[PDB]
Amino acid sequence: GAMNSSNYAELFNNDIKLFVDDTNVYRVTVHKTFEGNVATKAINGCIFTLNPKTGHLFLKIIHTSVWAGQKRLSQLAKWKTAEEVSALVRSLPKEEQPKQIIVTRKAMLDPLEVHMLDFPNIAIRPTELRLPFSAAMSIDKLSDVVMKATEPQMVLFNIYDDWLDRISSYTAFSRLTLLLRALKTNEESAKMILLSDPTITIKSYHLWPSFTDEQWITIESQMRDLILTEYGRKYNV
Amino acid sequence: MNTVPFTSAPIEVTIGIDQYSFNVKENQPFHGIKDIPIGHVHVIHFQHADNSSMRYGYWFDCRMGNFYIQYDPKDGLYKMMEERDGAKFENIVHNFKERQMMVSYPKIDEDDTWYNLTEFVQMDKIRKIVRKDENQFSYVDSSMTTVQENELSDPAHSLNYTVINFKSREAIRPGHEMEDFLDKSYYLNTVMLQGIFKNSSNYFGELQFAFLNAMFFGNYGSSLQWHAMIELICSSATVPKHMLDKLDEILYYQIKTLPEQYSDILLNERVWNICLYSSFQKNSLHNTEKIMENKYPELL
Repeated sequence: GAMNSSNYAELFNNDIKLFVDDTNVYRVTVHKTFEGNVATKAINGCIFTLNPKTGHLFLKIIHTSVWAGQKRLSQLAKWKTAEEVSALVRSLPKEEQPKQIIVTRKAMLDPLEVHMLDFPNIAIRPTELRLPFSAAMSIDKLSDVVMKATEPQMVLFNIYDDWLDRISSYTAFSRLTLLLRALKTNEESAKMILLSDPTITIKSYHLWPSFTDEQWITIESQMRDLILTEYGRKYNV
Repeated sequence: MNTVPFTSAPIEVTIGIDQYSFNVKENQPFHGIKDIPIGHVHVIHFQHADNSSMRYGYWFDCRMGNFYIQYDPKDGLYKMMEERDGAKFENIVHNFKERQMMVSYPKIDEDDTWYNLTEFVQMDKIRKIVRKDENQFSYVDSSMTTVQENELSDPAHSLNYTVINFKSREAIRPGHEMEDFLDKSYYLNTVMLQGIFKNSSNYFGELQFAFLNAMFFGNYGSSLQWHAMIELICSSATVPKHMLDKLDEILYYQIKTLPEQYSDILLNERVWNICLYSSFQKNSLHNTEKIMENKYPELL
């Protein structure tokens, strides 16, 4: 059934599983027309497909051409997501295929179930977790490959950089969800915290800066302070 | 006009014949039901006064043989049996009629209710859903599960309704996932009508049979099948006009006949709200929408 705070360690066991987040698949800017009506302009999007144990990210870039001449785009976006996840699973060797796919939004369940009918032993699950994967496009290298794309493209990343050399996948996931929750709540402030010291750089082959274990503790504290501050404002508490 | 004699009535029981019902007392000199209209299937059904659980009954067509009811004190139910001796049977019926020991099928001349509920229902199709090939009549009760319910346990006691599953490879062509899920026209017209049922009459017959088993026996799997067969049509953008017009008539008479006090358990809120207000066919079922809005506005 649903993935929640109760069954959280299941994310880091040895059963291959993927999170699918469709938030950033269909992205638009809303604008006025010459006649004073409102219209949308699509921009490139992406499917965020993440193995939370290994950090392997399958970033399928959704080029605006896939929307051309289609209707009901927010509906189609869920089916296109499910089509591309199904295609990814079929592309993986049998021993790399997931045993479970956890969708971050309940509206993805029926589309993904129908596209995965050929895989009756892959469980399609919702989650009660409120995961901040919408903020993936606040990671500069991810935003840059999506915006530059001129055609449909899959790009592979490790969203944990080399963290698993020093920390467990439980701790790596907690650091990722904290970073993304900060970027989601106050992007400008989070990015300031991550680049404030110019001596700490991002490796060419990495997404995040090369913090020492002590610097990660300082950063994580700065992100937690950012989130609580913002919260006291949202709710006047 | 045909007759189903009863050997006796040794236990107090409410006896149904189609949409009619009669209370019989323990050892009441009751010897059966006469003046049964020829041309339709019929159902004779039972609910014991001492155990109002297990409604049970028999679907039959008097054109197919001479049937009677006899209580079995070992298995504790009224059983239908066929009398193969025509002259013994005629002699039994004539005697019971002369002694006026039989209730008359109480049909009003103006009243097409039973025809309207069984228009497409044929005994030969019933005998394929309810498999007991040694008898020409079919036993159904409150507890019998469907082949679909069994997949999700005694196969010989099952209701073999056609399996309908909207999230199945049968329902969804590879490459047309969104199209086939949101518009079930290929599943309705190609898989079910052309493929399995052969024509709309057999589809409607099964839908009508499922409804009647739901209503007369409280058979939950039958109710599921009735709603699935409604939803498959209402969820198809492309349905022949004659089928939509016929479905509206079928459902109108079903909703008209349903006991007002059983709407809570016999009507699925999701399916009816979806079918009447959201589906491709939301504007195609005028008669059904009007009787549902006047009889059951709470469900909607």
